[PDB]
Amino acid sequence: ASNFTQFVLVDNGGTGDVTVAPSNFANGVAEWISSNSRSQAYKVTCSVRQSSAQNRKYTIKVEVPKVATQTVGGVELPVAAWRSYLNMELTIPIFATNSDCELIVKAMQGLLKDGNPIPSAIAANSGIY
Amino acid sequence: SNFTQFVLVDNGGTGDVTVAPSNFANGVAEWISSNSRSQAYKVTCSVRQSSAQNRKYTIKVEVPKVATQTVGGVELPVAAWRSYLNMELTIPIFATNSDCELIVKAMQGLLKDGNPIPSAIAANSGIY
Amino acid sequence: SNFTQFVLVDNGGTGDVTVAPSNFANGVAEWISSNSRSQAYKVTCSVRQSSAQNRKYTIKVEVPKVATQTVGGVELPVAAWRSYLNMELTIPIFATNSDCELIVKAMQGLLKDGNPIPSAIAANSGIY
Amino acid sequence: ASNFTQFVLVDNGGTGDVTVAPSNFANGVAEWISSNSRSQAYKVTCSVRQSSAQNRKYTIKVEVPKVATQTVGGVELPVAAWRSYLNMELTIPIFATNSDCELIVKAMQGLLKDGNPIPSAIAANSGIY
Amino acid sequence: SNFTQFVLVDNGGTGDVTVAPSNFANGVAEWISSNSRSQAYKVTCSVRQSSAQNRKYTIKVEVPKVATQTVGGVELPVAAWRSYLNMELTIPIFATNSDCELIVKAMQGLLKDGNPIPSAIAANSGIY
Amino acid sequence: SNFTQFVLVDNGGTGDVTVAPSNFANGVAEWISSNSRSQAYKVTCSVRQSSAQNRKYTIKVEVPKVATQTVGGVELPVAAWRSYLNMELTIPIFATNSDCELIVKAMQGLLKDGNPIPSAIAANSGIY
Repeated sequence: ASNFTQFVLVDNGGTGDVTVAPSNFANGVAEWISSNSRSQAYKVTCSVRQSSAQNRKYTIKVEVPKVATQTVGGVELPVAAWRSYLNMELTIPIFATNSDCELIVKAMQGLLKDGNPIPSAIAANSGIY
Repeated sequence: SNFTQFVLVDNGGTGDVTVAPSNFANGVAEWISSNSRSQAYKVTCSVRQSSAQNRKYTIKVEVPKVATQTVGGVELPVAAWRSYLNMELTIPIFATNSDCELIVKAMQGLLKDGNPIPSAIAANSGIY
Repeated sequence: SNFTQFVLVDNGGTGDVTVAPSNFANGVAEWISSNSRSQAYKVTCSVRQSSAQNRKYTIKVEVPKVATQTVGGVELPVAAWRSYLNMELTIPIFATNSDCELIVKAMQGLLKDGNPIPSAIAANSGIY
Repeated sequence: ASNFTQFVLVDNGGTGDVTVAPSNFANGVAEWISSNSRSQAYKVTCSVRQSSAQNRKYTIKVEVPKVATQTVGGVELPVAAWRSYLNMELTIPIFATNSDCELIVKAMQGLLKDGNPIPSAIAANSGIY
Repeated sequence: SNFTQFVLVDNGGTGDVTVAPSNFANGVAEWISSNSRSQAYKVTCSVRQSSAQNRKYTIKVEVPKVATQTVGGVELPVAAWRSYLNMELTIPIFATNSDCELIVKAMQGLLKDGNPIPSAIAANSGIY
Repeated sequence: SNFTQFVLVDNGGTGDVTVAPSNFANGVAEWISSNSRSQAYKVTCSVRQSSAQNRKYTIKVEVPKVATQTVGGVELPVAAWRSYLNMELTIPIFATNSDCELIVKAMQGLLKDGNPIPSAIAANSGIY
């Protein structure tokens, strides 16, 4: 019943889906990577800690690479042209029940739902106006 | 124009939480729900050129604690009743529109129901 | 594999308290119940080689105060609502499996119903 | 109606049971020992004190010896090859009623019940995974 | 999850040596066989980013010689001696899954029965 | 004689990588695959008396990535990068042939298909 399982990070409709699988749990940080070389792989990391006496903090990081082939010293190597970084920090009081956490999760899901302002602004290289 | 209201929490039509625009000072968009500022859902979004090669999106979400809450009452301490989400998205300036759509899809798939991270968050648990 | 859920408090089938796995960071197993983290039963267990000749088990149990409690509410101060058990078991490296079973039986018989220590704890009393 | 009585520490099913009996109450520490020499005897100690203004702390210690015969200077002596130590510290708020203490006791009993993860891990010289 | 129990020495069903996870402190996974710790097989594995382009694996295995020590009439389960294996594998970050599979295949074929190195080790001899 | 040709990478008849003896200078045996030396697999083995009671084996394997370099219009067969394996096995002089066979069996079972370490190496990942 472990939750350290693989999941589809980018859903392209069956074909072309990006899937990340568990790869590391050292130092209390769970890590997911895609089935590529580590210089061209998507990376997802999650960790939870007791920040204050009455607060718990989640730290989630996502790395989205742009794959490319670079010629270094006459030899072609698989590299990433650039990487997009997502940094998420969620602080939840210790008094929050399971229903409150479900509310937080639903709010996070609805924040980035297709058609909403913020995802549309991100996908259009524009701000909110 | 995209500064409109949207359903932040979807409950199947009944009980939906809708956040409407409430502030645009300094170019930062803000959405709040029909509640007091101590018990409301707040979403803020802004984008800026962080470095010479990167653009950074700053998204902040505030979620109230609903269980055993008093609507319109004074609930103290504040830190014991509010959940804070601070999301930062760094995109290099070379990314096209399709790359941004791919990043958006990755973010959506990260928090899709049934995936490890949302299940861990929703169960007051970590990764095991 | 032994990282599974188990009945922490047995009430004869009805009202049983079950703790399920919730964290495995740094190799430390953690169990919590279906409650908020301020009102839940928490069990953590870890084993390490403390010295050159001994292995040490560290077991920590947290029990909430149930009498006159508000389910899902903010109860302060924290120290007035939680009971903390910190158990440390030191086993020399020369102990076989049978020796470990004997130690487990000794620990079980120490807290068996009717024995002095559990009766003293359950009656808010000492040894008289 | 005193609770300073003897009890079976290790229940081997009638035959071979290890029984500890009261032996000392000096300096506020109740002590149980088995009917052996003090170099080969099981020892159980319990004490309660008012740690803070609103907290009470129980201190329970159990010693499990491994009996052996050692030849020192040509003479055989009853000693213990090694000793296993259990240290328990239980902090209970002063606002906890008898029902809350019964809940704590039941949780402690169910933590070490046969078949549960922690006792199985201890009895198998392994951790939790 | 790969932090599970596995057979270290395969003796054909009966007499197999099995190691179970025991500790994951400081990012170093550890496997220990059952029974007395003094006469137990130990396997440790850890992976780190050595350089900007390389990832290094560190694997250690200890094989004990089971014996009984008698000093002054006291019998203790100990190990007469231990054999220590230290493996260090460096893999560049440009290696794909196929490259890692090929490296694993090479490592397996290095110690396959009938090959020079395992035959030399099993015969208490070198290369001749 | 064990200083013979053997298959390093078994690809099922076709595509097998074979290494042949090339040098035995200073007590270090060396195996090199055919064709260009720049894109050749290298295996070296040497055994020495490290201490008064221990014998140490030193085994090194290099796996190249075959590539073609073009500088100024001149094409040369080179290796884009190489993976280096360093193994050091210490065996006490008290070990018999059975003990050495058991050590070899342990080494083979460490890298057997399906086991944690080879699966991690072949998947470009660590222990999770």
